[PDB]
Formats: sequence, C-alpha cells, structure tokens
Amino acid sequence: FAPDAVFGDRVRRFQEFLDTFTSYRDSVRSIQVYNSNNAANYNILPHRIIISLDDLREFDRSFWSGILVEPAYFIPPAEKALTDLADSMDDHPWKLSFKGSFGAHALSPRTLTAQHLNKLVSVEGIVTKTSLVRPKLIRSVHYAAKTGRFHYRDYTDATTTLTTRIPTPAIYPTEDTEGNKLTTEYGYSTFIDHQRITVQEMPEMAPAGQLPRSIDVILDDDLVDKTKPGDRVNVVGVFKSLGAGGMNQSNSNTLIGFKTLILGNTVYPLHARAARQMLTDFDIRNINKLSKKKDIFDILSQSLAPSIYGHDHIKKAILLMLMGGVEKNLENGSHLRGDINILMVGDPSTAKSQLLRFVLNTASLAIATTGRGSSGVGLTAAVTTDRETGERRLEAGAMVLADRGVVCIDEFDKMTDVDRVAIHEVMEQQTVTIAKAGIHTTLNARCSVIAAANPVFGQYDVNRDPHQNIALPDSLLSRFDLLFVVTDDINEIRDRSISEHVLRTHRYLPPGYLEGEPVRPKLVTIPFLRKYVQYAKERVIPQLTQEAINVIVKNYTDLRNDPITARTLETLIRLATAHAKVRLSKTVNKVDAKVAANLLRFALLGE
Amino acid sequence: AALPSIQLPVDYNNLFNEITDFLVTFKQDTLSGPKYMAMLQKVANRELNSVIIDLDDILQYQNEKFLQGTQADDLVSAIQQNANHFTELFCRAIDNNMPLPTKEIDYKDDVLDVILNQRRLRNERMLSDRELFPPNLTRRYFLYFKPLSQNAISSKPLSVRQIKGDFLGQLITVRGIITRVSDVKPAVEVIAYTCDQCGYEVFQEVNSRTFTPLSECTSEECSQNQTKGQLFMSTRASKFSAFQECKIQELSQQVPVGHIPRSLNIHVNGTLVRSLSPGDIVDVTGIFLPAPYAGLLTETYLEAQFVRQHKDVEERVMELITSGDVYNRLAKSIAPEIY
DNA sequence: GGGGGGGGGGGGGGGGGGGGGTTTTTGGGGGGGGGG
DNA sequence: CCCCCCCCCCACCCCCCCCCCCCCCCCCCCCCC
Ligand SMILES: Nc1ncnc2c1ncn2[C@@H]1O[C@H](COP(=O)(O)OP(=O)(O)NP(=O)(O)O)[C@@H](O)[C@H]1O
Ligand SMILES: [Mg+2]
Ligand SMILES: [Zn+2]
Repeated sequence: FAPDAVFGDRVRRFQEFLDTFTSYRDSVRSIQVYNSNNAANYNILPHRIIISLDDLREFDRSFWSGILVEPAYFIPPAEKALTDLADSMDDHPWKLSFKGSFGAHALSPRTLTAQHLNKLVSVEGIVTKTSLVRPKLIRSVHYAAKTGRFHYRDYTDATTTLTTRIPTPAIYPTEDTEGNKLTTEYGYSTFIDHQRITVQEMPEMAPAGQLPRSIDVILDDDLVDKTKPGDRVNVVGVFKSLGAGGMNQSNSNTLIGFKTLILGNTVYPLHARAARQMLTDFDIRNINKLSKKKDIFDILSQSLAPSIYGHDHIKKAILLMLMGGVEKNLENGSHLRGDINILMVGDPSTAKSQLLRFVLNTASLAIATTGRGSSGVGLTAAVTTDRETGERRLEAGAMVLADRGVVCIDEFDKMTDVDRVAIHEVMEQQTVTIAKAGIHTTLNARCSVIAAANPVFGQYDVNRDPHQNIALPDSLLSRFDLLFVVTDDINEIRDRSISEHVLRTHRYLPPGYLEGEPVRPKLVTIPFLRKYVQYAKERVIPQLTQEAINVIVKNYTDLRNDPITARTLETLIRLATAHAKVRLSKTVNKVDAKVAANLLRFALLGE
Repeated sequence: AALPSIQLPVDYNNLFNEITDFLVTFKQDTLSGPKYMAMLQKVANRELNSVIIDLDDILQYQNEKFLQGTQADDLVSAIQQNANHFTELFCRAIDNNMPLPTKEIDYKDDVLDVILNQRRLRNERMLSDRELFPPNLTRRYFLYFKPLSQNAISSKPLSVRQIKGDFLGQLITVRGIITRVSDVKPAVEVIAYTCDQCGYEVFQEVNSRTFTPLSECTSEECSQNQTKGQLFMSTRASKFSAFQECKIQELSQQVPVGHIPRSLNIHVNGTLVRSLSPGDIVDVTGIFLPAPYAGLLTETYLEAQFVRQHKDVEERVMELITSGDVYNRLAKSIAPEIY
C-alpha cells in the first residue's frame, strides 16, 4: 500500500462531501467575497474552514476515521479538495479545522500518551509560556542577475508538514548552476508566522498529589496569537514526534526520549463549567425584560453567591464591581480609572474567601492570588529567557493577565510589603512599569482588585481606630473604592438564620447521584447572570447627567462635612455609573446616585 | 546544487527603463529642471548626501503617463512590494544619469578620487599595451523611499504586532515608541585592501552581517605573474557607512487586553542616523526584512527609510510684558485648573 | 670541452577527508536597628 | 540594655586544518659534437 495511489479517490470523496454539505461551499464563498470587498474598498478573513467532524462521519465513516487515526494521509487530500473548491469559485492553499465528538481522541496533557502519536487529538488545558511570534521561511525566490530567470527554493521541517519530508537546511541560494550570482527577492519569498505555546493540564483535573502535566503546541499563520497565557483552551491538532531522540551517535545518553508536539489545526477559548458567550435574540429580549423590573439590582445581587447568607451590601458592591464604570481619557492623554476596587477586612469565618471564590467563578476574566503565595514580581511581570530564541522576554504576572478583568487576593494583609509596593501602580495608574534587564517598558493592568484581609489582631477590635485595626498603609487603603469592615458578631437571631441556611447548603445533592454517594424570592441563574454582565459591559456606556450630579454633590458634601477624601467623589461617580449599567440605561440618573451614595454610606459609616 | 525557476509578473529591464525615464522627466509643476535631476546636481556639488524618492511623485508620474494613454506597470505597487531590490535599481539609474558638478569643491583632497585616479592612470598604461571599481565605493549619497501620503501599504501606520510575516520585503510604516537606541557604529560597505607586493589595491563589497577577509592578491598585476602577494585592510580607503540599531515598541493603546507590548529592531543607515531618540513616539517607514541567525525561524528587522515625529522670542516676550499683571497671571497659569 | 638530453629526486599544490562550533526564589547566617 | 525582627548578601553546514598523492621542475651525469 502506498498513499499516492489512493490520494485521488480521497480527493474526490472529500469533494463529494463538500458538494453534499454545501454550507462549507457557502462559507468558502462568503470568506472570498468578504476579502475581495475589503481589498477593493480602501480586516481579512483567513483561508480556513471548520468542518463539523460529525458531517464527515455521516457522509463516509471510512474517510472520517482516516482523518482521526491517519491524518498525515487524509488531511492533505482533504485540503487539496478544499483548495480546488475555492479555486472553482470565481476569482493560495486553503486549510481545515475540526469540531465535535472526538471520543477517545479527546484528551488532556496528562492522558495524552505515546499510543496517540500521529493521530488527530483534542486537548483541554490552560495556556502558558507562549513564544514570540517569528516568520518561518517556507519559500525563497532569487533573481539570477545575468540569467534573468527567477529561481526559487522550497523549505521543510518537521513542524511545517504532517509527514516527515526530507529536511532543508534553511540556507539561501547565492549562485546559479552556471555560477551566476543570485540576489534574494523578499516580497516574492514566502514566510508563515510561527508560534509555540505550552498547554498545561487543568489543576482541577490532576489526580491526588500529582502536579499538572504540560505539552507544547505549534500554531501557524492565522492561528498565531489566538491565545495569551492564562487562557483556558481546547486545541485540536496532530500529535507528533520529531528529532533524533539521541539515536544520532554524538549523543551517548541511552535513556532520553523523543521530543513531541501537537501541530495545531484549531484553537477554541473556553469558559464552560466559551470565553465570550453567544447571545440569541431570546437572550437579548430576556435581558431587557429583566432590566425593567423595578428592583433588578436587588434581584441580581441576591442572585450572586446564593449559598452565602447575608452580606447584602457586599454582594451589591461586588455586582457593581463586575460592571465597573466607564474609563475617561482627557487632554494630554490624562486618565481616570473605571475599575471599582474592594477590600473586605474583618473577623474570621465571614465568607470573605468564599466571596472571592464566587467572584473567581463568575467574572469573565479573573485571576486568583493569595498573600503568602504571591511574589511582587510574580504579581507584576517577570523576566525570563525565551528558549525558542535565547532572548530576555517578559512573562505576564497576575495583574497583567487580569487586564480588562478582575484580580482576587485572599489573605491580602499577609503580603510582604515589597509585594504591596508593586500593588500601588496597578491601583493608581492601571499599569506596571519595568526597568530591569535592559527591558524598559510599561504594561496595562486595567482590572478590578477585590481583596480579603484580617485586622492586625485576630478579630476586629471596636475599641481601636481603623488605621490601628487595619495593617495596610493609608497610602494603599485610600486607593480602594470601598473598604468594607465585617464582623462575626454574635447574636441568637442572626446565628439561627445563618445556621439553618448553612445546613440547607450542606444538605445539597447534585443530580443523578445516589444518597450518600461521593462526587466525581425570584433569582436568576449564574449562566444568565454571566450573560447579563457581558451584555451590560459590551452594549451600554452610561452618560453622566445633571440630575444625577445634583444628588452626587449633595451626598458628597454631606458625607464630607459631618476618613472622607477627594477620591471618594469619583468612587461615587463610578458606583452610580455601574448602577446605570445594571439598569442597561444610556444615562446615569438620580436613582443611580441615590443607590451609590447609600452603598458608600454603608461602607464608610457601617450604616 | 540546482534550482527550479518560475515566471513572475515583473521585468527589471523594463522597470529600470521606467525608473530612469521617471528620474529625468518628473517635476512638481502644479506648484508653479526636473526635480530629481536638480537634486542629483546638488549631490554632484556634495551639498546633499541624501536622495529622497517620493512614492507620491511616482504616483503622479504614473497618472500623467496613464492620462497620456500608455501603461505604466504600476511601479509604486512594485516598489512597495520588493523595495530592497529597487534601492539598487534607483542607485544604478542615478549612477548613470548624475550630472557633473557646477561648483568646485577642492577635489584633490578626496582620497577615493585620488586612489581611483591612480588606478585609471595605471589601467590606461595597461590598455595602451605598455567596471573600474565596485559601484558602492564611488556612491557618496544614500537613497531612501518616502511613503505614500494618505489621499497604499507604505501609507498605513501599523502597530508592531500587526506586522505579520506576509509583509517581509515590503516598504511599511510602523507606529510606536523608541525604547532604546545604540550608539552610532561604522558598518562596512566596501572594504579596501592595499597589496604589499604590487601596490594595486583591491576591494570587497559586503552584503551581510559577517564577512571573511581576503588574503591572496586576486589582481592580475599579481595573479598574471602568479605572485602570491598579501592583502592588508585599510580603513582610509574603505567605504564605511554610519549604522545604528534602535528598538521600537508598540504603544499602550495598541497592546490588546492582557498581552505584553511587542517590539521590533530598527536598522538605520546613512544620513538618516540619529534621527531617533529614546522616548520618541514616531512613525518610521522602512523595508521590513529577515536576517538568518532555530533552523527556519528568522530574525527580522526594519531597514529605516523615513521618520515622522509625533511631537522671535526676544521680542515676543514683550507681548506678555505689555499685556501686564504678569506675576498674578503667570502664577495662576501654574496648573490653571487647580483651584 | 661544452651543451644538450635523459633520468631521478624533491618540493609544492591541490584535493579530500575530518572535526569543531541573568533574574528569581529559598534558605541560611550575620549585622543593624527599634521597642519594652 | 536586651531581645527580636528584618534586612542584606550570597549561591547541520561551513572553516580551519592536515595529510596524501601526483606532477613538474631543477639539477646532475653522460654522451655527442
Ligand atoms: N454568611 C455565610 N453564609 C454561609 N456560609 C458562611 C457564611 N459566612 C461564613 N461561611 C462559611 O465559613 C467558611 C469559611 O469562609 P471563608 O470565606 O474562608 O471565611 P473568611 O472570611 O475568608 N475567614 P478567614 O480566611 O480566616 O479570614 C466557609 O465554609 C463558608 O461557607
Ligand atoms: Mg479568607
Ligand atoms: Zn598584488
């Protein structure tokens, strides 16, 4: 059996498949006309199709299992047939991508195994250590100055091709066969963008006492930069080996293995329990319908953390912090931040960590940290050598990874102060500045910090002042929008209420499990709530209005003229703007200012 | 090692003729000799060391020729596609066309004139039975392509991460902040070697990051006598060019959410050197190019071509003196919005 | 008796083969400074 | 004044090179004019 003899039949079968499931023809033509229009109109869609692998199964199971189990012999004819289809459309090689029902080929960096080599696999994980993007040479063109002909040279390595074609040493020609001097023609020469990423096993999945495994993925052309570090991802590609594995006799070591990779074919970002949720018109209409209920802010904030009793004002502040106010840009590029920064300081067992963990599970983009476990460098960004090239490169820390998101900090007062010295620029300027290793840069860190802490004493001591109870400097506390003080203050009625709630919480049983089996008044669902937050963040930018200003200045002057400072005012503006986002309203109004002042009054006065 | 070959939609003999016709024809007549021949006359007088080719001029030349009904092969698109080769073509057109000086410059003190004059005398004696040089040695000017004004790829201000690999070889304009700059260093264009055992110098043009020094005298004054004379490098007779490496970084508005600000090396040569300072926010036009070091992965840089920066008194001070109330108003003008 | 030709040695050139090519975290000791 | 804390410093192609082989050149010897 030799692959070439069956290539033609495989081509025409995939051509019949594409002709049958004509949605792929429509997709090819849609991409082509989009690109033609945008080329002429003076941004470009890629020459790539995602085929539902189910369609290919229902068409021809033999070819489908060929794609799965022998992709090196079945993807090239499929892509040739697709390229011929694109050629058959009116007026470059087209590439394939896959979705659905991989079965045993759905894996993780742990359970991916040497038995899977050269098969098409899907791996779920979290991205780390993305390389720099580099152009990879695939063809070079040379004008032979005397001869007049344009010579050329193709290139190959184990990453460029699904099959192990003979390597080409990356040398540019310099002389014709007759010895005539060549000149290399860039612009006619062809380079693909190339990127190498490490997908790490999800820590929730790793078995007892083992650390996460990881594997390296190669991404080419339009797949490049589709992910950043910290992205949870599903990658589909061909799992391969490459290199000599020490069989080349210069290596004396008997025991080292072969290098292995996934050559990527598609990359899906994830937050299934998708990173950006799709909204049907049904979702749009429901979201608007709920926004007109007169007490929607109470409904949504009560719907946050339904397993936490009480803490109503904190859950309200959390909701407005998930939906922070609009960021201002002014003359000379002057900047006013729009995040809402929350600090929960208080007695033990007051659900501060649980509220952080709810926020971590509810925001679109959240990064968890803990006081002892966090280095200041590990928080901002760290210099490392990119072994792909050998250059010093920055690795994003938690504050940078949370940009246009949130950061959770548990045990915040337990930080060493050289860590907290690195917090200040994120809070004050939404940025971090690097001036080391010959790297002199500034990075965006635009995110809501929400933090949990305890007093210097094990519990809050009402005999003493907040600056004496609270460990942090005033130069840091003033940067938080809302400073909440909570206590586990004993009271039989509240203790009865919280107790019976917690017992209901602990009596839960998830669906389908037997009694006692181990695991493997209107309120919205958390998926609905996540969709509502995404809608309000994307689709409404509330404009400030004088009727709201009147309430704001009245309340600010009243609060100040009885801890209050100038920063309190734009905090009130942020809280009002976020509440206007809760109403889905294009304007901030007197109701928003009233709620904002009520909530900040609770935070300051313990009202 | 043989190579295959292909046909392409370009012809450099034709485009060379198009370039030289442009060079002797165009002028900015709407502003009322040919613009470039006047500039080359200024080069001949050694008053100007830079030739700035405008793609706007090539567009207006193409529009004039197309209005006259001939095809013009869209030289603008061609030299936006493969700018590196067209620097060589434009320099060949100039080195052919460039007129003699109108003003005298005390020529006898120029070493390269003296050495090539001595070569010419010796070659006349040889030719009396008793090219002359590599062209870069005699080429005093530096040539630069200025981008298209917005009225297309050289016009667009890309961010660094938008410079995909597809743009290699093309003349592109990049918007960023200069994060660091090298001190100026002399790169070689043509190395010059004295020969101890015949006196007849020889030259090596260098097109690469590295070169190998010559040893045995290749000149027929030695080689025809099979005399294995020794070559020694001379700085005085070598053509150096001013070289400087800079690094541009994409601005805070260009960085996507949660990404590191990416950066790119800029190589600037000739008169364009030290036009870039760290902290400058700038548009730089250049040829985006590769350099081999990895295997097939490439180092890549921007060969700078044009720079656009983003950002009398002893009597004008009397405006404020006569305007009056100077202490109060100037005091209020410190941070005027601050109560 | 000197010059040419033939034969042998010695040197040089060319070709072919081969080998080499820094910051970030953690722990420990010692020194310095602050609070009761 | 004493003790504890906390701060600091430290750990695969291309060039150079070397070896081998072949041819050519130069000297010496012998013969011929
Ligand atoms: N209001 C509440 N309703 C339900 N459970 C609660 C509530 N308050 C505290 N708990 C429970 O208390 C436990 C500890 O919560 P946690 O969030 O770790 O407290 P904490 O405020 O972070 N304490 P600490 O980390 O010592 O400062 C969790 O199992 C919670 O379920
Ligand atoms: Mg806690
Ligand atoms: Zn010589």
